Amino acid sequence: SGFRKMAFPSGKVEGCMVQVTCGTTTLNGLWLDDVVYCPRHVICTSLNPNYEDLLIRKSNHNFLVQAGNVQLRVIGHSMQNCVLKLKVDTANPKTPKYKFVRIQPGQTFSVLACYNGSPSGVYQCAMRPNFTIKGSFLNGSCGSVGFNIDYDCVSFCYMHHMELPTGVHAGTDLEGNFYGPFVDRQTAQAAGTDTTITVNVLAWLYAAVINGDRWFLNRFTTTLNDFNLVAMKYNYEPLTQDHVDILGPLSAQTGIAVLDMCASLKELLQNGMNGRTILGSALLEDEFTPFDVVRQCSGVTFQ
Amino acid sequence: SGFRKMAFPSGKVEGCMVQVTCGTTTLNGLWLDDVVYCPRHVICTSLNPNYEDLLIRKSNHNFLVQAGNVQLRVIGHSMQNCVLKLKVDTANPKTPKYKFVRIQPGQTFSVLACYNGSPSGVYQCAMRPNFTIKGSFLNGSCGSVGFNIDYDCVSFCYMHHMELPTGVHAGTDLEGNFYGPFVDRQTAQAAGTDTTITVNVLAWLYAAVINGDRWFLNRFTTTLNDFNLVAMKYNYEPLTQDHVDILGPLSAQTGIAVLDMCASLKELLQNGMNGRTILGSALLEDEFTPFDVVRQCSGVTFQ
Ligand SMILES: *[C@H](O)[C@H](C[C@@H]1CCNC1=O)NC(=O)[C@@H]1CC2(CCCCC2)CN1C(=O)OCc1ccccc1
Ligand SMILES: *[C@H](O)[C@H](C[C@@H]1CCNC1=O)NC(=O)[C@@H]1CC2(CCCCC2)CN1C(=O)OCc1ccccc1
Repeated sequence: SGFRKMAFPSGKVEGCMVQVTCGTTTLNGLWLDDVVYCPRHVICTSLNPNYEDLLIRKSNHNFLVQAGNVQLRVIGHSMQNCVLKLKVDTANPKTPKYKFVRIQPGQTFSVLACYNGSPSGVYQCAMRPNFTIKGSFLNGSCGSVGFNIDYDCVSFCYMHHMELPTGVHAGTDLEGNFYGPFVDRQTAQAAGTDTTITVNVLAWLYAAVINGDRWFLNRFTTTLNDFNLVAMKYNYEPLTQDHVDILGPLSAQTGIAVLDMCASLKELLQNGMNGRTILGSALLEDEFTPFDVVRQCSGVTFQ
Repeated sequence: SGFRKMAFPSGKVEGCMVQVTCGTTTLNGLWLDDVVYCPRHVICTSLNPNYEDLLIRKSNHNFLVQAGNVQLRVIGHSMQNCVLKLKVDTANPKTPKYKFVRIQPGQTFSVLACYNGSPSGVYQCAMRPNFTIKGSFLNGSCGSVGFNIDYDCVSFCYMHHMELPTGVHAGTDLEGNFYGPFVDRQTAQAAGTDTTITVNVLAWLYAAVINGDRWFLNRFTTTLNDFNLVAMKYNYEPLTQDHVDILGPLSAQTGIAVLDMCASLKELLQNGMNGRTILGSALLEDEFTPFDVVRQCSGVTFQ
C-alpha cells in the first residue's frame, strides 16, 4: 500500500535526449531514428519573428546537435508547425518503440526535465482543463518532453516551449501543435480560467479508501444531476455518465457506488476537511486519473 | 519556475534491475558487476526463520535470476546482514558508477518501484525521523532500491523489505543493515512516533518565496531558542545552528534571514493557513531538503 505521485521510469526517454544550439540559444531536442525534434523558437538570429523567414536564412551547419559528448551532423531541416525537425546522419540506436499522441485535459503524463541535453529530474503532470501544465521548468528546459509508457511503447504527448505569467507552462504535442490558445511569441498571453478535474478527484478518493482513509464516507447518495449542480458552484467540471462508467472498476473494488462517492465529495466541498487529511493531503487532489489509481493500487509494470 | 516533487532520472538504475526467484517467492534484485543484491527473506523453504539455517540448505541453482528474458547463472551465494549476495557468471554491462551510502533521517531519495524485475514507477521519498518511509509498495516490490545521483554516480541508499501495520515501509541500506529498529521477521513491530523535519519545512518555505508565494512572511523575528520552544510543542524536531547554516544560501538568495523565516513558520504553526495554500499544498511540506530546493530552483543536471 501507499499512494504517491508516480512517474514512469524515464530510461527509454533519457536515451533520446540531445542538446540543440543555434547561435546563443541552447535547448533540448528529442532524437528518434534519424530526426531530432525541438521547439522552433531555437531558430536564432542577430513578438513578431517570422519563423519561415528565419529558417530559410539558416543552414544545416547553423544547428549544433550534441548527443552526450558526440556531435551529430545535421543533413536537413524542416519546420512542422511549432517544432523543428533536424535530419541527422545517424539513427539513434536507443530509439524505443514510440508513438506521437495528443492527450486530453484531465490526462496525466511524466515529464523528464532536461538542461543542455542532460536529464535533471522526472515528475508527473496533468494537462489542466485550460491546457496549461503546472510544471517545474527553468531557462534551458525547452524541448523537454512529456510521455506515458504502455508496456514497451513510449507515447510522447508534450514538448515544452514556454512559461506563462502565472508560472504555469505551455507547449505542444510532438507534431508541433500547441495545447491551448498559446503561441510561441512574446505577447500578453495568459492561461485563462481553470477548473478542478472532477473524475480525477473521485479516483483519488477511491485510492484513499483502498489505502484505509475512510472518514469522508457517508451513508447518503446523490443523483448525477444533483451532484453536478454542486460541482458547478465549486468550479469543478461536470461529471458525465462516461466518467461514472470509467470509475466502475474502482467502485467494484471498494464496494462504494460511484454516486455514493459523489455524495462524499459533495459534503467535502460544502464542509471542507475539518482539520483532517486524505492520503497525506489537506486539499482535494485532481492530478490522478482512474487509470493512475488502478495502476498504482494494483501494480502494473513496463518493459 | 514551478516546484514539484522531482525524482532523479531512473535509467541508470533500470539497467540494474533483475528478478530473483526462490521456490514460490519472487522479488527484485540489484545487479552490479557480477553480484545480485536482494532481500534475504527471498530465501525459500517448504516469525522464527533462521536465515543462516535456511541458506546453508540452499544450492546455487535454487535461485533463479532473470535479467529481462535472459537467465543469469548463479555461481555463488552469501548473506550480508539482511541482504543476499548472489554471485553470477556475468558482469552487468550496464553497471553505472555507484556507491553504497547510508542516509540520515530527513534526507530524501528516489525510489524505482519494481515488480518481477521490471520497473513500474519512480517517486521521491524522505527517510522519516522514525526511520520509516512513506512509500508506495505492493506485493513483489521487495528489492526495489532508493538512490540519489551526483553527476554520473549513483549513491544507492535503500532496499525495500516490508510494510509496517500503518502502511509505511521499512528496509535496509545496501549492506543489509535495517533503517530503524525493525527486523525481517513477522512480529508485532510498529513504526514508533514520528516528527516533522523542521529544516526541510523551512527549505520549502524558501522555495515558495522563490516561486512567488509570500503571504506567510512577516516583519517579526525570533531567537533560535524561542523558535525551538514552539517547535517542540508542535512535534517539530529542534533546529540547530548547522541547520541555520545549511539554509544560508537560500536565505541569501531571497534576502530573508533564517530566523525571520522561523518567525513565519512559528505563526503558521500557531495560526494554520487560514484557507490559503503554499506551493499548491494546504499542509507544511517537510520532504524537500535545502539541497532539493537549490537543485530545483537553480537546475542541476546529471550525466
Ligand atoms: C526554454 O528553455 C524556455 C523555458 C522557460 C524559461 C522559464 N521557464 C520556462 O519554462 N522558454 C522560453 O524562454 C520562452 C521562449 C519565448 C521567446 C521566443 C518565442 C516563444 C517564447 C519566451 N519564453 C518564455 O517562457 O517567456 C516567459 C518567461 C518566464 C520566466 C522566465 C523567462 C521567460
Ligand atoms: C516484498 O515484495 C514484500 C513487500 C510488501 C508487500 C505489501 N507491501 C510491501 O511493501 N515484503 C513482505 O511481504 C514482507 C516479508 C515478510 C515475511 C518474511 C520476513 C520479513 C517480512 C512479511 N512482509 C510484510 O511486508 O508483511 C506486512 C504486509 C503488509 C501488507 C501486505 C502484506 C504484508
